[PDB]
Formats: sequence, structure tokens, C-alpha cells
Amino acid sequence: DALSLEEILRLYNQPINEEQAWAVCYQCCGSLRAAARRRQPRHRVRSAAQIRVWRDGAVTLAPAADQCMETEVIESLGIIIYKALDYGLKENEERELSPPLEQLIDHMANTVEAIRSYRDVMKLCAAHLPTESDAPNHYQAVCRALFAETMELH
Repeated sequence: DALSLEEILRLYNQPINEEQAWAVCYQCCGSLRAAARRRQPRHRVRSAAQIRVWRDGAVTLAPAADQCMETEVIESLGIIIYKALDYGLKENEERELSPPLEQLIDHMANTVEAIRSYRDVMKLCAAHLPTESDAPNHYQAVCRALFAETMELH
């Protein structure tokens, strides 16, 4: 009923595509934003195991095998996302990321030459679309589908 992003990465044994990153990012903060709104303990994104992907097409961060501020969660999330977008490459090689995406990840994880809150992140994910107002439906579908298609592999 929910696949961890790490299960999805093992079954396909390949990286998520750009869009899927944009999705997981949006979906995921959207869940974090709505958990801080109920004032819930903030968890760091340790590994892609914690990123539960839902049938209905939500993405929610789990608590890890185990203070800490918002900007930190954003960052640790951005990192897993990079790492996922990275699956199965060696050291010498890194993936050509489409600039607005590099630019998103670099900003979430502090790798640049602003973004202080989950909200900020979504405004950016949503900016990636031809119509800004489409985000919450598109990024559902996208994830909804990444679940469906992964269950087809079993």
C-alpha cells in the first residue's frame, strides 16, 4: 500500500527521472508542511528508506531507524533526492541535471555560486510547470503512477 523510495530504486535498479524528483519534492514538502501545521517532531531525511510513497500518490517522510530546524529537513531531503536521481552511477561520473533542477537541489542542499521553508520548495517545484496552478494534481498523478508502475514490476 506504500513503497519506500528505496524499494522503488531497487526494483527498477535505476535512478528516478527528473520529473519524479520534482514530484517527490513537491509531494513530500506538502506533507511536511502539513505536519508542522499540526506541530509534529521534525525528522531528518537519513536515507531513501524513510520516503514512503503512497498508492493515492502522497509522499510522506517516515521517522528513521531512530535540536533540529526546518531548513535542515529541506536539505536532508534534497540530498536523498540527489542520491535517488543518481542511482547506479560510479564516482567518476555524475548525471547531467536539467538546470532548473540542479538549481533546485543546489538550493535545498546549500551548494551554490533563497529557500528557508517547505513552502518555498513547492513554489519552486510548481514553477517547473507550464501552468503553475497545475502542481498539486500533476505531482499527484506522477507519483500515483510511479507507484502503479512499480507495482507492475512486483
